[PDB]
Amino acid sequence: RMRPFKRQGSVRR
Amino acid sequence: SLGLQDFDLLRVIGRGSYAKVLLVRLKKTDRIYAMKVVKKELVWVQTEKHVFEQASNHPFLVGLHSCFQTESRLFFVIEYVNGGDLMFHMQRQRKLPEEHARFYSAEISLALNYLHERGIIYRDLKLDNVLLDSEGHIKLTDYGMCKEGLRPGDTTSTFCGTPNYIAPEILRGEDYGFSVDWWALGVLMFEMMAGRSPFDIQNTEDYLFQVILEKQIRIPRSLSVKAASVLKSFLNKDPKERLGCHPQTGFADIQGHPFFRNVDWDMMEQKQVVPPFKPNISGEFGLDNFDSQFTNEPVQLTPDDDDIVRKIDQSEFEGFEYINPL
Ligand SMILES: Nc1ncnc2c1ncn2[C@@H]1O[C@H](COP(=O)(O)OP(=O)(O)O)[C@@H](O)[C@H]1O
Ligand SMILES: [Mn+2]
Ligand SMILES: [Mn+2]
Ligand SMILES: [Mn+2]
Repeated sequence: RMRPFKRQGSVRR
Repeated sequence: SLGLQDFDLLRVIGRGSYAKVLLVRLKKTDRIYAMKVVKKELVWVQTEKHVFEQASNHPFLVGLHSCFQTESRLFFVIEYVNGGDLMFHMQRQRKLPEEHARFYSAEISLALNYLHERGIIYRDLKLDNVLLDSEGHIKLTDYGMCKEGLRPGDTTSTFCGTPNYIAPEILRGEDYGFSVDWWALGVLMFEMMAGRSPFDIQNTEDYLFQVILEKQIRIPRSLSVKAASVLKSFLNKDPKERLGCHPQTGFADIQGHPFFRNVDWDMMEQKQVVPPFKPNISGEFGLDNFDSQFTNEPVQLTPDDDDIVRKIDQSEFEGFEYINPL
């Protein structure tokens, strides 16, 4: 898919 | 304690890096909720539960109904916000007027302050984690990065958050406080009004990390002088110079800024301001306000692997069972 805003997952390290 | 046998599985409404969110119904009392399903192979637990507890007594926070667990998963029964999230309602709108962004960020600011003044650092403010209700207001969900126990003047060092929203303080390996939530609100407000992340338009995620640290935020010429100044004051790379990061005078500074002037914060806290956008609750339970990549997945739970689930140290989830007593 191609969209203006992309779903980003949170990171923890 | 409640259980999976007491809930009706309706639809899959969300997915993240830690959990799968399902639309559920308590079979006994016909009430409609959302259920955050967290697998224990990824997995805090003291913090995310206790933060859902606090959030239940606030208008702009998602509240906790009950907690229960299975051999493979952890379940969070929370409220159901049937208008979707800001991300969904931003890929359609593509860009918001400053009057609209001011409304959402003001309500977020109040919710954030309530967390800040209780010792909690949200540390994951993004489009996905803000939801629109049936009337047009907002609610904050997903407290996976939340910190707990911040007595006045404390700092933490955990590298966490969403890659686009991580504050420079974290990127510089510094200790940080609530300052990281007002940076994310800055990045969020930039997305609402400009229509694009201020960092998107060693080489792909660490490229963003250097951009976030070295690149300059370029406000488009179509924005107002008050909007420009509220972004430059929230996206200030120096936490000691940022808006809202003013010891004792933090929230007051955010309420006194030209952008957040002419705004009534006490009517806003009391849900007396009229939303600029009222969600179009279409479909069953308002499911046309959620992406079809999730509402088309089969409504079920993924089968278990007795070889993978036999490694989980279940002596860390002892007191997870919980039922909110009103
Ligand atoms: N109470 C809720 N009501 C409606 N939608 C929700 C609710 N909680 C989560 N969601 C949806 O689920 C998605 C991901 O859930 P989230 O709690 O962020 O899990 P993760 O921590 O895995 O990202 C969000 O983008 C949001 O749209
Ligand atoms: Mn989320
Ligand atoms: Mn999370
Ligand atoms: Mn309007």
